[PDB]
Amino acid sequence: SMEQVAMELRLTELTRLLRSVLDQLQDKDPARIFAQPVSLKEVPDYLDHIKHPMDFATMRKRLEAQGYKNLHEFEEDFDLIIDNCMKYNARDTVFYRAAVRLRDQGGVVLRQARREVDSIG
Repeated sequence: SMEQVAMELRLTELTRLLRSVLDQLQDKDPARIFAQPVSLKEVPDYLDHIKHPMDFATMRKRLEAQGYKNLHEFEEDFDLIIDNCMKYNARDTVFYRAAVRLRDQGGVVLRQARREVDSIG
């Protein structure tokens, strides 16, 4: 139908906006602490601690499958990256500290993305 196509065009354009959002958020992690999944070879007990692992590569796979239906779903995954790190790692660690900086700096980017999504429908 013509409606299913129009909807698909909306999803494509959302995917295009979320791709730029993801690139901006990831620049706020220059150390690449959050780039890839925590290795279960190197942290074999991780899943005993963290029930819903997340990272930027896993978000990118979902994004390219147009697996994000709205910005809320995308923010949920970003928030998991931060919140998982801040639980697993102690406050006095480079990992925790990197999450805090990503959270603070990403908030700016996400604040305007929410407006661009409401604005452009």
